[PDB]
Amino acid sequence: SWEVGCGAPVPLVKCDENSPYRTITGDCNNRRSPALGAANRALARWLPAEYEDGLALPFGWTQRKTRNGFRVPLAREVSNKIVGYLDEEGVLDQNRSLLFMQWGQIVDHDLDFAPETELGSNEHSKTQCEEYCIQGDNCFPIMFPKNDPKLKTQGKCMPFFRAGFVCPTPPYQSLAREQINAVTSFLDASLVYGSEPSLASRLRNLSSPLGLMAVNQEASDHGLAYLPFNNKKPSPCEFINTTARVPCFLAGDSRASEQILLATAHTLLLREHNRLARELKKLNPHWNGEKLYQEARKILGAFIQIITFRDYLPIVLGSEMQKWIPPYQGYNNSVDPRISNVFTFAFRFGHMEVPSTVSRLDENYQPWGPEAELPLHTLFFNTWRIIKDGGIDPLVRGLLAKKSKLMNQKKMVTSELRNKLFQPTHKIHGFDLAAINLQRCRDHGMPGYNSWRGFCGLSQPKTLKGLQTVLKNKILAKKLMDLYKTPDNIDIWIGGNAEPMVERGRVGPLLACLLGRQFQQIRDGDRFWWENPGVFTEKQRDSLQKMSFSRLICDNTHITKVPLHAFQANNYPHDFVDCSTVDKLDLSPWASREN
Ligand code: HEM
Ligand SMILES: *[C@@H]1O[C@H](CO)[C@@H](O[C@@H]2O[C@H](CO)[C@@H](O)[C@H](O)[C@H]2NC(C)=O)[C@H](O)[C@H]1NC(C)=O
Ligand SMILES: *[C@@H]1O[C@H](CO)[C@@H](O)[C@H](O)[C@H]1NC(C)=O
Ligand SMILES: *[C@@H]1O[C@H](CO)[C@@H](O)[C@H](O)[C@H]1NC(C)=O
Ligand SMILES: *[C@@H]1O[C@H](CO)[C@@H](O)[C@H](O)[C@H]1NC(C)=O
Ligand SMILES: [Ca+2]
Repeated sequence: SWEVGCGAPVPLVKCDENSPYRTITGDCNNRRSPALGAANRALARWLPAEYEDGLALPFGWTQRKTRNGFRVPLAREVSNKIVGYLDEEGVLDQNRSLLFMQWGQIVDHDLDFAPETELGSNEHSKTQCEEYCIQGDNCFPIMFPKNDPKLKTQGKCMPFFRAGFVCPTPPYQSLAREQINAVTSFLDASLVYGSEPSLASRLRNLSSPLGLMAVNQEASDHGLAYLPFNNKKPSPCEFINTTARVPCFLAGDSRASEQILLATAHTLLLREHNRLARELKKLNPHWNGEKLYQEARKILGAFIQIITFRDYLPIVLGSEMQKWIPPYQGYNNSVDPRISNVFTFAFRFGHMEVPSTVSRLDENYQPWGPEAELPLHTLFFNTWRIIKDGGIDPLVRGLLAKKSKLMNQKKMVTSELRNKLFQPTHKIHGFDLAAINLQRCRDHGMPGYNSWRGFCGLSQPKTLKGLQTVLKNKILAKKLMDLYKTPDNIDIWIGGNAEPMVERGRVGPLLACLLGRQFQQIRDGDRFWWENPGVFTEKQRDSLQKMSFSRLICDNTHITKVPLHAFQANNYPHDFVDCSTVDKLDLSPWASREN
C-alpha cells in the first residue's frame, strides 16, 4: 500500500505519447509512468532518509541529540578545519582546462535544482532569521564556532533556510520529508529552454517565424546576441553595481547569472539555438516556427548529451567509466531516470575545482586590459562585466587557456567560495559554500559516509587506521576523526570528496559509483536519448557526432583560435589551431522534402 499520492502540486500530466519532441516538463517520456523524471517532483531516494526525529528534523537541530552517539560538528567548523586553505599558489589542475569545471556546472543545472522554502517573502520573520540567528521552522542557521574570524565582522551565524519539500509549503507530516527537483531529470537542455511552460514561452521569440529564442534588445556583443534581461526587480545583479544598473539575465534556469562564466556558457547555448534555427529555415523554408524551434531544441539537447558522455564523463570517472557506464544498449523503460537526492551532493565535487580568479584574454591569449584578472568573489551575480566590459569573448578565451583548480586533500575549497560567497538578500560577500553544503546534506536527511560506502559495495572504516587507509592520508583522517568521532557520521559531501582520485579521473571510488550509477540511469531511462534509434536518423547521428565544444565557440563567438581538445589543459599557442581546422555540424541530413 504505497503511501504514494502526496501531494497534488503540479497538474499531473497531459500526453501526446507519440510526439517525436520532448515535453518542456519531462512528462510523457516514460509511457507507463508518465510523470517519471518530470520537473517539480520529489528527488528520488536510493536509501531511506536519515533525520533526527526519523521524519523531518535535520541532524544537528537539537543540541543534546546525537548522531550514532556523537554530536554532529558545526558545518562552519568542518569548513574551517578541513576544507579551507590560504595559499592559492600551486593549486591548478595541469591537465584540465577551466571549461572542465564550467561544463560540470552546466550539466548539474540541467539535471537538478532543489529550491529553498519561499515563505520568507511577504514577511520579515525571514529577515529576523538573519538578524537574530534564531532556529525554527525552515530557519536552520549556520552558527560560527569560537575563534572564527567572522565573529569580528559578521555576527554569530550565516542565515540558512531549509530546502522546499513535496506536500509543499505545509510543514508536516506523513512519510519522511522529500525535497523537490524543480528541473527535468533528463539531460535535455532544460537550462536553456526552461522546465515549466510559463518560462519556456517567455524565453521564446513568438513574434518570429524562425522559431528563435528571445534575445537582449538593449545590448549586443559586436552584433551577437546576449540573453534577455529580467524585467522584474530587485534582481540582485542590479544591486552589485548601482551605477551600471545591469539586471540579471533571464534563462531556462534561474541560476544562470549566479556567476559570470555560467552566464557566459548560457549565452553560447542560446546563440547556438538561434544559429541552428536560422540555418534550418534556409534548408527548409516550408517549416513553421514551432517546427523550427523544436528541431533546433532537439539538436542542442543532443549536443549537451554527446559532449557530456563522450568528452566530460570519461575524464571525471577515468578508469571507473566502463564499470558503471557500459556501451549503450538502447532505451529501457524499466529504469528510473529520476535524479537522486544523493546525486545533488555528489555532483558538488565541482566546488573543489573552482579557482580563485577568472581572466579575460585578448586575441594573442594575453591579459586583456589593466583589470584582466578578477577575483571570483566579485563575479557572483555580475552581468555588468559582460555588458559594459568586453562581452563574452575575453572570458571564453580564459575558459580554454586557463585551468581548473585541482581537488587537493590539503586545499579543498578556495576562500572566494568558502568566505566570500554572495547570496542575494542581505548585503554581503560573506557566506561559506562548504558550510552551506554540509548543512544542506543534513537538511536533506542524507545518510552518512559509511552507508554510502556500503551502498557502493565499498569497505566501511570504523577506526582511525581504517579511515587513513581509505583516504590514503593520515592527517586528513585524524582531523576528520577529531570532528566527527566516527566515520559513520561524516557528511557525504565531504567524505566522498576527501577520497583519493581514481586513475585518469577527478573523483574517488565512492563518488565514481554514485555519479556513474546516476548518469547510466539518465541515459538508459530516457526515451529521447540521442542514440536511441529513431529519435534521429543514422545520417543525423553521423553528423551529430562531429560536434565539439571548439566548434560551438567558433560558430557563436568572434574567436578563431581554439584547441582540438577543449577539456584538457591547453597552452597557447602550441595546442591551438584555427576554426577552419575544426569539423562543422553538417545539417544536410535535416533537409526534408514534403513534395
Ligand atoms: C550539483 C550542484 C549543486 C546542488 C544542485 C541542487 O540544488 O540540487 C550546487 C549548488 C550550489 C549552490 C546552492 C547551495 C545550497 O543552498 O545548498 C550554490 C549557491 C552554488 C554556487 C556555485 N557553484 Fe554549485 N552546485 C552543484 C554543482 C557544481 C559544480 C559541478 C561540477 C560546479 C563546478 C559548481 C560551481 C559553482 C560556482 C562557481 C563559481 C558557484 C558560485 N557547482 N552551487
Ligand atoms: C560599476 O560599473 C561601471 C560601469 O561599467 C564601472 O565604470 C566603468 O569602468 C571604466 C572606468 O571606470 C570605464 O571604461 C567605463 O566607462 C566606466 N563607466 C563609468 C560610468 O564609470 C565601474 O568601475 C563599476 N564600479 C564598481 C565598483 O563595480
Ligand atoms: C590528459 O588527459 C587525457 C584524458 O583526457 C589523457 O588522454 C592525456 O594523456 C592527459 N595528458 C597528460 C599529459 O597526461
Ligand atoms: C524576434 O525576432 C524578430 C524577427 O526576426 C526580431 O525583429 C525581434 O527583435 C526578435 N525579438 C526578440 C525579443 O528577440
Ligand atoms: C531494464 O532494466 C531493469 C532494471 O535495471 C532490468 O530488470 C532489465 O533487465 C533491463 N533490461 C535490459 C534489456 O537490460
Ligand atoms: Ca533537464
